[PDB]
Amino acid sequence: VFHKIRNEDLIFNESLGQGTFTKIFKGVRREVGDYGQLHETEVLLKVLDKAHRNYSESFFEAASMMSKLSHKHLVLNYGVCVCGDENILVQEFVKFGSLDTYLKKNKNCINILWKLEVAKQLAWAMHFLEENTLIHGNVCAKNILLIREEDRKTGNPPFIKLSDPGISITVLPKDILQERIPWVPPECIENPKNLNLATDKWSFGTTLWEICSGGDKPLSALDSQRKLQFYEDRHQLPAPKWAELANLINNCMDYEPDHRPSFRAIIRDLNSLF
Ligand SMILES: *S(O)(O)Oc1cccc(C(=O)n2nc(Nc3ccc(S(N)(=O)=O)cc3)nc2N)c1
Repeated sequence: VFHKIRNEDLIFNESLGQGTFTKIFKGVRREVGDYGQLHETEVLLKVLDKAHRNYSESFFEAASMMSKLSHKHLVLNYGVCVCGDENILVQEFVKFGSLDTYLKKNKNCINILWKLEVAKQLAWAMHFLEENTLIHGNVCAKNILLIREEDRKTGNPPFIKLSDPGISITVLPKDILQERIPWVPPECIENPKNLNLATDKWSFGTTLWEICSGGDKPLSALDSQRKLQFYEDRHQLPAPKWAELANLINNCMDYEPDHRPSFRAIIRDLNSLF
């Protein structure tokens, strides 16, 4: 199901961070490309923790489901490595990394048309998954990767890709799900079996908030318990200073899952502004 990649062809380099029960490294893979030519291609290496090996089922399924579909806005997986005592995903290395760190580093420089253009690309990706009834389950700005920046010469827009969702929130512990508030929908915080395509409409709304809030994290100042009570009080995220998308955020973040707008209608609202 996954292309098998040789240990000897994978050189692990610098730590780039970590996700849920994973460590992330920038890497180097030696490979025969097209025409027989040998390449040294940089790769991203996602290693499942040596202590949480029980989650390997979901870990690789999440990369597997995305990999079965091919789309310009979904990150490419090259495969796994036959290491034995390790579980390593070999994924495409995106030049500029996660969108949330990028938005911090350019707070006072991303204008509204940049945020709009990134929102349309993400909504296009989500609509694609929706047509295929594939649930992502972890839509956030950390899982958005910037392939290219705005070519202020050609006025060329930024291009983004959506990374894999990682271990499902259906098997992950509550504490993890409660720290993922307000990306994890209230219904999944009440019962993780509520994971549905509507979950991705809620998380897209929270991502749109992050894209409009210069790398700021929603409910960061709130501890797990207070975040849990934010949902019990049916509260809504504060409107971003750049409030050109606050209505779409509130419409996508509807406490009633079946009232959440389709990605087709979201794209139409995104195209109506400007
Ligand atoms: S999550 O899994 O914690 O989010 C996450 C963390 C690290 C890497 C990735 C990821 O999927 N990915 N990142 C890159 N490229 C990249 C480029 C530059 C940096 S930086 N700012 O630290 O210099 C980081 C990462 N490519 C991929 N596939 C997800």
